[PDB]
Amino acid sequence: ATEKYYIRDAITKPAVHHESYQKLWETKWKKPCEMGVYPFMFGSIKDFEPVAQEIIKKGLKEPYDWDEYAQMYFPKAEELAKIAEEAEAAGEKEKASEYYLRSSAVYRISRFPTPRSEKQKYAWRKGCEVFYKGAALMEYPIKEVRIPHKHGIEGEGDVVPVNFLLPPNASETSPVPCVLIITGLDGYRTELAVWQQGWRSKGVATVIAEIPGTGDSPALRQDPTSPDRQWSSVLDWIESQKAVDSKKIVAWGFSTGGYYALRMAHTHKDRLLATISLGGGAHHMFDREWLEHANKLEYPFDLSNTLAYKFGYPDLESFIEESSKFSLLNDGTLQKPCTKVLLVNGNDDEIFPIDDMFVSLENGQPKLARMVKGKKHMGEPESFSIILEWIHKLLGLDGKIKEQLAMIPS
Repeated sequence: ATEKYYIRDAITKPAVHHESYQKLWETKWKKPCEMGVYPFMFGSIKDFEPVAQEIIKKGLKEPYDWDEYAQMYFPKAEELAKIAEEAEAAGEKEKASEYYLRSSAVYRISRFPTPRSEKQKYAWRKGCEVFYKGAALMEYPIKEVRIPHKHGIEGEGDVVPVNFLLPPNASETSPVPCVLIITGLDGYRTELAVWQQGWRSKGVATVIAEIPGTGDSPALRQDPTSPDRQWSSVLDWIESQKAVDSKKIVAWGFSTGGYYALRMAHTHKDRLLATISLGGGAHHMFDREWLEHANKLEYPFDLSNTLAYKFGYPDLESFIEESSKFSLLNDGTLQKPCTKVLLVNGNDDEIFPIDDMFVSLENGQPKLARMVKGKKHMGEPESFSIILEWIHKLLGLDGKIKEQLAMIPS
């Protein structure tokens, strides 16, 4: 196991944040919260610090009671929503928008890593409600679209709920590129929404969709082909929006979403100008050895158990027994021709192995790659500059990526 992967014996070193919530907060989450970046986009340290202090006093830690855990966030979430409602009634739209999104952030963290209890499932519905109230009051409002899942089969949901933002003056006469953002294991369309205004400012439409077994994805969790059907429904809908240039659709997968971006470069080659996998996997992410170690590494909670739940399995062992069938190597995806693919990740990733970038480069057509040495999952911050520079060149945008990136921190 310690000899198998690029990061070698790093796989056997438990991360301190698994000891307690206090360690998660102090060593991992307080800093991104203060800076207003993932997983705290649209959030404020003023909102989370009081909640953190109360959770730390209770001494909460793995194994978490997700109902007990989620409830700690609700008083603050509700407080922010009431301030938003009062601002809206008073006509203070900018203030109303801010506090609805701050409320959505508190609900979001309450149901991290994924809704696995009734209060977390409640937090997902409440978070979406206040997110879309805040989004509606943005200068350039972001809309929910319930895309008909026309490619759905028996047991699948009837809609693919997405975020949609179309730049002003976009039309069938003057159509715009579209970045299709594919979200991750924990961050859903209410989180990656933080990218949409930046793209709008550069004359680019955005659609944000969740991967199977997360958010409101209608896809069968255990069926490796369920994403294929979902993207057929989503791309049919984008094609029907004549203000979008269907020859300029770029799919950007974040995290776990990277697997789906890489997969759809093959399954939907002729409908996508390019796909990007940022911190994605392909094959070794489904290994027993990888999954049996990743619960205790850089991921804030239990990565492997969360992954198992998202793939529709009642426990990790049941997932590991079957996980090989999701491999893009094993199922033959990587032998197929692909559209333009860009692979970016930190070499030292302890969520998905850099070894899967190698597997991706070992099969089918050549793919663009940037490895980020000495960085873990997503290879930030340089990964964002690499990807924006490449998309700006691909779509002939203004190339002003610093201006776009500056809009991300809340």
